[PDB]
Amino acid sequence: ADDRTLLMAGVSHDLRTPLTRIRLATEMMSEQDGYLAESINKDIEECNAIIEQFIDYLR
Amino acid sequence: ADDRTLLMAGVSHDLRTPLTRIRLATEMMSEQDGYLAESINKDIEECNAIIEQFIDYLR
Repeated sequence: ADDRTLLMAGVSHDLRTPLTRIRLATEMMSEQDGYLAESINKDIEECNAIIEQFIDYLR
Repeated sequence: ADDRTLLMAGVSHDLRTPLTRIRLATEMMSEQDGYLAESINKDIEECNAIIEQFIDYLR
């Protein structure tokens, strides 16, 4: 009966802004650093997988 | 009487792992890309400021 799911949806919503800016910065990285850009985008995906895990806990 | 603060503390805790890996990747970036590394770390700080805002809402 509480707002835990709305709270989590709000966290996902708000975090999308800086996480998207991190992805955009990686798209300007040097070619030599392509694997650093890949690592950073894997970690953005893991941030989203963590949020999904908390939402799933509340389903 | 609910677990919203513990839920948020858990989100902060879990997100620290991939956000820390993003910081570590930026420390290997090329010198020419220093401002991209700065932008990415500003966005990690904004992720943490967003979580702090949600915890503050629950204080």
